[PDB]
Amino acid sequence: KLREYNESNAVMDLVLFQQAMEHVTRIARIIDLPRGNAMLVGVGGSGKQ
Amino acid sequence: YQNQSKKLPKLRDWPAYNACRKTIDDFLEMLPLFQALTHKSMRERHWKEVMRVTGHELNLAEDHFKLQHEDIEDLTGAAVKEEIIEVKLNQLKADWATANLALAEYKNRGPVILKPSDTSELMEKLEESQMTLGSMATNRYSAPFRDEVQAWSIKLSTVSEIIEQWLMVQSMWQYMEAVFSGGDIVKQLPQEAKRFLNIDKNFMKIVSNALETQNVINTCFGNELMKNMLPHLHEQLEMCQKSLSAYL
Amino acid sequence: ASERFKEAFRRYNYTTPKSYLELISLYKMLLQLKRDDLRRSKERLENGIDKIAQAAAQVTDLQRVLKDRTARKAQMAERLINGLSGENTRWGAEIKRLESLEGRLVGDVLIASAFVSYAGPFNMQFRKSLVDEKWLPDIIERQIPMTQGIRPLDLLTDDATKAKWANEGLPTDPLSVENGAIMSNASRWALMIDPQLQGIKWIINKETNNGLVIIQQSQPKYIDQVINCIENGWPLLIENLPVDIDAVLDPVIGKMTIKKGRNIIMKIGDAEVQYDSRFRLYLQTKLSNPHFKPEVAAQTTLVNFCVTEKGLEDQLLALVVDHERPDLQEQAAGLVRSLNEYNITLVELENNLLFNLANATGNILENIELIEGLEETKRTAVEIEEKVKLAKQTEIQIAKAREVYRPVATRGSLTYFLIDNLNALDRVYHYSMANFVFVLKKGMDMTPGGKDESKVPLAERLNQEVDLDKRVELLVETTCFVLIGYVAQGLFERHKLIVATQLCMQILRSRGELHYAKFEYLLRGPKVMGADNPLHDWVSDSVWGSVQALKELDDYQGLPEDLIGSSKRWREWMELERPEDEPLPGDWKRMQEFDKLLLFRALRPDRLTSAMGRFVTNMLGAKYVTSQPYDLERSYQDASPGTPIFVFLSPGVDVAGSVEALGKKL
Amino acid sequence: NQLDKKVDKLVEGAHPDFRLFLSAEPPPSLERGLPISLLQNSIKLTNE
Repeated sequence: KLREYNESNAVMDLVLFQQAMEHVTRIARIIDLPRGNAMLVGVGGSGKQ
Repeated sequence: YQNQSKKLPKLRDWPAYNACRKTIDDFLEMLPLFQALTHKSMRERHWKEVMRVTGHELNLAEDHFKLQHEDIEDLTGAAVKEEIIEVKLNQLKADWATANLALAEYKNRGPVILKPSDTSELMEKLEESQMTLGSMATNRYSAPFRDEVQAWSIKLSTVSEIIEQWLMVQSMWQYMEAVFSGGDIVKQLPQEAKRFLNIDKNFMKIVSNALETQNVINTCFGNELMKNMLPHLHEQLEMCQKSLSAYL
Repeated sequence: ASERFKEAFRRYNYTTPKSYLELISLYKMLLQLKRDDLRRSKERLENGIDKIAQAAAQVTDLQRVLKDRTARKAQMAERLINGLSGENTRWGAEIKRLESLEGRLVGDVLIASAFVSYAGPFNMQFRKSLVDEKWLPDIIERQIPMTQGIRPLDLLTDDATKAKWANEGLPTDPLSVENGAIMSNASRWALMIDPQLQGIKWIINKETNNGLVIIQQSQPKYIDQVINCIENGWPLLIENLPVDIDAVLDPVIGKMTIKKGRNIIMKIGDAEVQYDSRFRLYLQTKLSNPHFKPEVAAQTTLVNFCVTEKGLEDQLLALVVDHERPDLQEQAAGLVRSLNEYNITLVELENNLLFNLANATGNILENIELIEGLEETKRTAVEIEEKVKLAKQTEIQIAKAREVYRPVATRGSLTYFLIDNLNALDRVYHYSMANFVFVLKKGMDMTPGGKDESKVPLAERLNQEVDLDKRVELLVETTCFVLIGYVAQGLFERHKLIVATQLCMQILRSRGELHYAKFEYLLRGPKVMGADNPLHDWVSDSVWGSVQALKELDDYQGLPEDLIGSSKRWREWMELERPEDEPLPGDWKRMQEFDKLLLFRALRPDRLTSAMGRFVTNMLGAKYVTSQPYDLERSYQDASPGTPIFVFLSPGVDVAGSVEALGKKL
Repeated sequence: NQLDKKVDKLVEGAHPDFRLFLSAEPPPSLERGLPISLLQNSIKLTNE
C-alpha cells in the first residue's frame, strides 16, 4: 500500500528505514487515543509528513 | 657474461674477432647504466644525465634497451651522492616521526613530569642530527634536501630551546611546589598562594599537552606550548621567591 | 561537519534526508550524463575503422596479385597504407581513453557529486578537510574505481570555460571558481552569500543578455514576472531574498522533495501546467550571515562567497601579477581560447579525409583525394602538441609569480583587511572597495620607483630603479603608503595614531604577535591593589598597585628589584620630571627590553603617548599623524570625475571661493 | 538617494572635464544622517 501514502498529504518523504517503521508502529499504538497528540519532536525537512 | 665466457677459448682472424671487442665494449659502460637504473637516482637528475651523456635516445619515458644502453661515470657519481644524502635524511625524518616522551610522575598527586626525558637525550638527538644537517649543508649533494634541513633545523632549534625554558620553568615551579605544597606556607602572603592553584593547574595542562603529544617535536609544538605561558609562569616563579627570602 | 562549523562559525546548517536523497539525485544525473557524452563521442573512429580495413584488404590483394608502372603503383600504395595506419592509431587510442574514463566514471563522479553537492556551505578549510581527508580516503578504503588525482572543480567546467568565467568577472581564488562550477550545475540553486557584489559582477558580465530580470521581494507582481520568466526562460535575479521570511517561493523554486532524482527541470516545458518555475533562477544575498529555519533551509541550498583574507589576497595578487607579468598572461589567454579552433581544424580535416574515404567506396589507388586529405590530416597533429606543454610551463610561471608577489600582496591585503574592519567607525573613514583598489593601483602603478619618473611629487619612490627587486621592496611600501595617505585625507589627527597603533599591532601579529598576556594587559586597566614596597616618590600610590599588578608579568615582574636598586632615578621620574628623548634611562628598558607598550601603561601616560608616536615613526617613518596639506589640485584631479569631489567642513571655513579659484587656476 | 542614484551612471558617463563639487558639515557620526555609499566613491578633504 506504499502508493496510498505516496498519494497522501504534502509529503516530507522517508521511504522505509527500520527506525522509521518502529516510530510508525509506536504511533499506530498511539493513534488509538483520545487527544491522540503524537508530537513527533525532531528536525524538519526529514520524515514527519 | 655467459656470452663472453665462451669467447675466451675461441681465437681466430680478427675481422671475425671484432665481436669480442664489441661485447667487452658493452660491459664497460654497462655498469654506469647499472647505476643509472638503480632507482636511488631520482629520474629528473637522470633526465639531466640523459641531456648530458647524449643518451637522448631515452627522452621517452620508455627506455627500451635498444635505447637504454666518459661523462656517464661522473654523473652516476652524482646520483650515488644523491642516494647518500637521501639515506642521510631518511632515518632523520623517520626517527623524528618516532619522537616520543618520558614523563616521570612527581611525588604528590602523581603528575607525570618529563624527567627521564629532559635528560640530554631529547636535546642531543636534536643537536648531533643538527650537526649532521650542517654537514650535509656543507655536503654538495643535499642541495634539494637543504630546505628540508632548514625547516627541520628550525623545528629542532625551537624544540630544544622550548625544552630548556620549560625545564627551567618546571624546576623553579617544582621548587615553589616544594615550598608551597600547602598548609602553613600560606599564613603570611595568601597573595602569592592564590596563584599557586591555577599555576599548578597550568602545570597539569602541560603534563597533558605532553601526555597526548607523544612526539617531542610536537610536544614542544604542542597545544599551548606554541603559546608562551611559560614566560608568564617564569615571572611568577621569580617574583614570589625573593619575597619569601625577605620574610625569611 | 555542520556541528563543529556552527559551534565554530555562528552560521547554521541543518541536515535532512532530503539532502542524502539530493546527493543520490545529483550523482545519478552526472553519471548518466557522462555515460551519454562518452557514447556520443565514441562512434566516430569506430565507423572509419571498417572502411580502413576494407581498403587495406583491397590493396593487399593488389600486392599478392603482383607476384616500372608497378613501382609507382607501389609508392602510392606505401604512402596510402602508412597514412591509413597513422590515422586509425589515434582512433583506437581515443576510444580506449573513452573506455578507461568509463571505468573510472563511477567513483570519480561519486567524488564530484559529494564535492559539488555539499562543499558549498563551508569554508575552504572545511571543504578540504571533509573531502580530501574523509571521503577520498574512504573511496581508497572501499576502492571504487576512480582516478585519485581528482579535482572535481575541473569536472563541471573547463579552463577555457573558466577562462571566460574569470573574463566575465569570476574572481580568481579557488573559492569563486568552485562556486561558479556549483551554480553551473546547481539543482536547488544555492543561496549566493555575496556581501561584496563580486558574484553579482560575474553574473551580470556573464549571464545577462538572455534578459536578466533583476528584482526583489517587494510586490505581488513578483509572482507574475516569475510566470513571465516561466513563459520566457528568463534569468530572474534575486537580490538578498533573506531580507524577510516568505511562504510562497518554496513550491516555486524549491525542487521540493527528492528520492533518487532523475527528474529535474530548468526551463520551459510542455507537460508543465502549474507554472511554478520554467527558467534558471539567480539569487544574490548581500547579507554575509543569513539565518533560516531547519524546515526553511531544508528545501533549498547555499554556497559561501564572503571575501576572506586569502580570497582578497588572491584577487589582488592576480591583479599585481598580470599587471607586472602581462606577457605570459596574454600568451596563456590567447592559446587557451584558440585551442578550440586548433582542435576543430585537425578533427575536421580528419573528417574531410573520412569523407574522401566515403567517396572511395570502390577505389583506392584511384580515389587519390585520400592521399591529399591524408597528408594534412597527418601533420595537423603537430598543431596541438606544443600548445599543452607551453600552457604547463606558463602555468608554472604563473604559480611562480603568485608566490613572488604573495608576500607583497599579502602585506597590502593585510592592510586592506585592516581598513575594512576599521570602517566600523563610520564617517572618519568610508571609502569604496573600488576606490580602495584605485588607491591600490595608485600605490603599485603610479609608483615613480616602479617607473623611472624622478620628476614627480614622489621622491620616496626609487625614481631611478625600474629593476623588479627594487620594485618589489619599494612598491610593497608604496601601496600601503599611498593607502594610509589617502585614508588620512578623510582622517582626523585625533585618531591617526589610533590607526598607527593597531597598524603596528597587526603588522607584528602578521610577523609574530603581542601575546594576550602582554596585549590583554595593554588593554585591560593597569591597576591592582597598592604595594607599599614603592616608597614613595618612586611610584605613586595608585601606581603602587599598577606596579604590583605588573610585578606578575614574566617580562615585568622584576620591578621592585629595580625600585630598590635605582630608587634615586625612580623617585626622580614620578616626581613629575619629563625628559622625552630618553625619558627614563634605558637601564631598565634593557633589563626588560619590554614590548614598547606595557611599562608606562602601569607608569607614565604622557611619555607613553610620545612613545607610541616615536615607535610608529620608527616603523613607519615620521609621517603618520602629521596633518593633511589641504590640497586643491592634485589629490582631487589625480582621481576621476566618477569619484566626485566632496569635503568635510570644520566650523568657520569655506572652500567655495577656494573651489572657484581652483577652477580659475585650471 | 535622489542625486547619487543618478551619479552612479551619469558621472561614469560624464564628459571627462566634469568636476562636481560637494560640501557638507558632517552631523554626529551615529545620530541621524547620510548613507555610506555616498562617500564610498567620492573625493574628500579634512579642514582645521
